[PDB]
Amino acid sequence: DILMTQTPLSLSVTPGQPASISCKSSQSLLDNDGKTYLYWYLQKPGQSPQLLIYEVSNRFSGVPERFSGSGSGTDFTLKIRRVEAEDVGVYYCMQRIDLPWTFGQGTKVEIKRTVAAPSVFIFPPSDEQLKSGTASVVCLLNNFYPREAKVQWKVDNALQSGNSQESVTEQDSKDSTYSLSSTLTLSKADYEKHKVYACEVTHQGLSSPVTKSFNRGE
Amino acid sequence: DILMTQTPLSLSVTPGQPASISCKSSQSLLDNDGKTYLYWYLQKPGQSPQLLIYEVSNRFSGVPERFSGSGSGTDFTLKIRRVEAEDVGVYYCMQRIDLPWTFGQGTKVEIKRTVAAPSVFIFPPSDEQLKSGTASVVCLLNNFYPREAKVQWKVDNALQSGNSQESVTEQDSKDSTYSLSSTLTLSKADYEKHKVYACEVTHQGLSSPVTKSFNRGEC
Amino acid sequence: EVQLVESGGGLVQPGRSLRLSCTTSGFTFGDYAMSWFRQAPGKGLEWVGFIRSKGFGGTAEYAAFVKGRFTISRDDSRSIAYLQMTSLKPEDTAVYYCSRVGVVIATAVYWGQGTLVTVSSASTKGPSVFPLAPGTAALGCLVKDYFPEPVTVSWNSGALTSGVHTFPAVLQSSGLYSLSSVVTVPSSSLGTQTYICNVNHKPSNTKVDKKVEP
Amino acid sequence: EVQLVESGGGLVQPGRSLRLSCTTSGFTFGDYAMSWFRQAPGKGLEWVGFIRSKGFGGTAEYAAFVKGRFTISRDDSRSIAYLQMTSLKPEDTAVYYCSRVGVVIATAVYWGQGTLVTVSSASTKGPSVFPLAPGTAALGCLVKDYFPEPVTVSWNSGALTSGVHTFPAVLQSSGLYSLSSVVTVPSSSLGTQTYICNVNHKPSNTKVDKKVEPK
Amino acid sequence: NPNANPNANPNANPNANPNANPNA
Repeated sequence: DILMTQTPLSLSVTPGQPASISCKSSQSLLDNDGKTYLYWYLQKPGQSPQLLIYEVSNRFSGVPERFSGSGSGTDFTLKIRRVEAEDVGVYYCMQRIDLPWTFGQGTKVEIKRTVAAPSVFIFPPSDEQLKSGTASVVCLLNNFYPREAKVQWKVDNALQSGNSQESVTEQDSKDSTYSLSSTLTLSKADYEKHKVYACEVTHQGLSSPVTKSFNRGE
Repeated sequence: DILMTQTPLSLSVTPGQPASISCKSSQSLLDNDGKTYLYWYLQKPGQSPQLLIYEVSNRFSGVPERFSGSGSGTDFTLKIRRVEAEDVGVYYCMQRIDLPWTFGQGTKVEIKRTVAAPSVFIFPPSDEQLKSGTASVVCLLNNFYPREAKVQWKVDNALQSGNSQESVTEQDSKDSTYSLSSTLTLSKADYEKHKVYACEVTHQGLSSPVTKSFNRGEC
Repeated sequence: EVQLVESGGGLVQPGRSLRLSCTTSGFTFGDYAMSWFRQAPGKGLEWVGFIRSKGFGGTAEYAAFVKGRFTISRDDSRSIAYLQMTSLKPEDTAVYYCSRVGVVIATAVYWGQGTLVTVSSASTKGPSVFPLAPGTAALGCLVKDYFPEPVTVSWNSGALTSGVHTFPAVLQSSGLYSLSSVVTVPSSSLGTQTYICNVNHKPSNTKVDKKVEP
Repeated sequence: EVQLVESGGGLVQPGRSLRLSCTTSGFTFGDYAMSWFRQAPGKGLEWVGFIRSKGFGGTAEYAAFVKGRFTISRDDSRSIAYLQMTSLKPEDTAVYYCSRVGVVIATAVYWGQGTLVTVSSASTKGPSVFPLAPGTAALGCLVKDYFPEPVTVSWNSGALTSGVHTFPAVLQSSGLYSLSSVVTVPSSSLGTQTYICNVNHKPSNTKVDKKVEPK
Repeated sequence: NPNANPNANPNANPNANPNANPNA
């Protein structure tokens, strides 16, 4: 198979600034017929892939002019002249000079906005859910940038490990922020054996960690 | 070039009876992909060519089942199992195994129908045309079959010659008849020197010749 | 929903040039080869050329009788195929057809209505329209002395099609064309229903709506 | 307009078969090669196969992971392309896309919306919905222990949309999915304004319209 | 090489007269 490697895998772009994405193929994409079978796709969040560039350098109809491609042989570059919010998503190159057709692994593009600290909320487990045998504790991080953040669960001052899961939204079109949930799951019995439940949030927009706490049953 | 020879060049079929049209190519139309590149087109009167059959024997979408094709190499046949009045027109075979793409000369398909005598109408020249110095008189033979018809202009019962021109429509697709126009053209002066203008029509559907006439400015 | 419209036909002097357009809609124009044909008055069909999709090189092929004179090109963004004709001869007089070549059914499948190109030294003339006044009654219109072909005739602005016979044009000794268009109507309708023949001769920009009265 | 619609996807047990359809409109289907792609949850794009127009022999090509098992077929009269899958494995779980391959642009140009195929031993299970009780307050609904994907969440029949964050599901160690949906509201509204999460799990025909009360 | 082309016969020499082929 032909290997297609994109660099970088992720790009944070100030609005209006350019972005460049490289694609390297393990073999030449120039066929004996003079055509070069390199194509560029964009998949917006929750959408099907859409074609941007065909044969290295040609714009599919209706694709904005700020998208351009260049390169030859084994090395190709996609350039976005002035990145907008609509350009957020994952960019793939694709070859079809050889079977199988293969894609690069994809380059994620997000908007780089000013730092925004998250709002933090903690939710104790439901009384309905406690009737069922499981306790779920939710910590919510709302409207923050950048996407990176450390969420730590502490139960009676003891750090929790391996019993929580995180989920993060796609970048918000309105303000270019993210939101995030971290869910601590314990059995009902383990939950009732402890008192203090806290999630601690570390983020670039916080000069000191933010802690949200509750005592079980209060 | 590859020559496409259709036989016959014209045909007249009784409706309901089958019709068969042969196409012979000077070279084989079989390609290396195993397909034979022979197509049948129909051009109806006043219309664009339309595809009937592709690759010898495949009906294009929406083509009636009474149309079928067959053949191998250089000999091909298009069969209309039950000719209908709507099938009147000119049928062409085409090859594209080679450049140039070449057609046959076309087979004109007339369909027969029972004899219909024409309805005859005569038209005197308008007043506006007589100002220009020219007189046009028109005799109309409408919705008749067969196409053979003898139209004769008589001016004060003198058989005219040389001053008339005929036009005939192609066979109608619903009723399968023809219509014919005969236009007598005379100078404004010669038109005022005579009085009774008449066109006399002889046709297989009429027991005897029918005459239609008028008098100069007489109603 | 596939539509193909030829345009650009008309009268052109021998030796001069003329470009025809084939304007399409209802399909991805660039994906298809487009082919040109022609039909001399009263003659059979002949292939003029085709042009491949740009995905197959976008090259064109030609019949020998147009080599070095006719050029076929395409505007994929406008969905238009062109037939550029030069050094036109009187033989070139024909209705020119454009057609979409299929991929599965890889012949000319969908055709336009055709555009008539008349190569002659004669000058353009508009037609005079004269009435052909009346169980079943017959009336019509005489469209006399025009050049070149063609004219279109409608009745009551397209509201009247049953019984219409528009005859083939005849070329008089005048060198100009003439025809008549007739219609059969109920005798009862005379005096209560009006009958207009709408003639148009685009080469001369002539537009006549002649009322035919008893 | 060119339209392609994938269908047939759903929950399939390993080793069983499943047929996907690509129903098309707006073009002469027979003239085009049709291609299938797939995307595992959270992964990149992967070519599965394509079938050529019968104008070029009508034959198909396939990816390595996919052969012996899958057959791509086409019905030119109905304008439908097919992906017939057999002996499915959990690793085949993906959204499957069909695509019209162009002639000028000889790659996958127009794509359908895709159809989710989930290969798993587990049984369909509706979710349990628990409340996340609350100058701006946060509340939500926890949608726990459902299978397979997807669930939808709205707030107040779709009237409340601002500040809503419905998080992507996470696969739990149990094999069941779980997500939460949250919304921020003005604290002045708590106690007088009614907030209801509308949870829909079509795979289990489960409709839950749970109201969230403050504590 | 040729079996990756979706818009051509993967067999060599599919037409005796390639210039007659508008779709290649």
